[PDB]
Amino acid sequence: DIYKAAVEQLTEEQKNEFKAAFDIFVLGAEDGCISTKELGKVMRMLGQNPTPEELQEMIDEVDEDGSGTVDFDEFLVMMVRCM
Ligand SMILES: C[C@H](CCC(=O)O)[C@H]1CC[C@H]2[C@@H]3CC[C@@H]4C[C@H](O)CC[C@]4(C)[C@H]3C[C@H](O)[C@]12C
Ligand SMILES: C[C@H](CCC(=O)O)[C@H]1CC[C@H]2[C@@H]3CC[C@@H]4C[C@H](O)CC[C@]4(C)[C@H]3C[C@H](O)[C@]12C
Repeated sequence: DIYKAAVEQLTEEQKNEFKAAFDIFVLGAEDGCISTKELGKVMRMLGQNPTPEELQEMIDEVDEDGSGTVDFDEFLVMMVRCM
C-alpha cells in the first residue's frame, strides 16, 4: 500500500530520526506519564511542528485524575481513541 512505499521512500536520515523519536517517546514514559511536551518533542523529531493545544485536548479528554498528564491506564484509553 501507500504507507509502505512512503516509509520505503524515507531517507536514511529520516529513518534514524524516526527511531530516535520512538526512543524519546519511551524515555518520556519512564517517569510514569506521557505529557504534551513529551509528545511535542517526539513530533519535532518526526519533522513536524508541535500542536500543543490539540495534544492537551486529547490528554484532557481522558485525564481523570486531573494530573494534566496521562498515566498508563489513561494512555490506554487515549490509544483506543486515536485509532
Ligand atoms: C519498516 C520501516 C523500514 C522500511 C525499510 O525497510 O527501510 C521502518 C523505518 C522506521 C521504522 C519505525 C521507526 C520508529 C519505531 C521504532 C521501534 O523500534 C519499532 C517501531 C517503529 C514505529 C518503526 C517501525 C518500522 O521498522 C519502521 C516504519
Ligand atoms: C503509542 C501510539 C502509537 C505509537 C507509534 O506508532 O509511534 C500513539 C497513540 C497516540 C499517539 C500520538 C498522538 C499523535 C502525535 C502526532 C503525530 O502526527 C504522530 C505522533 C504522535 C506524537 C503520536 C505518537 C504515537 O503515534 C501515539 C502515542
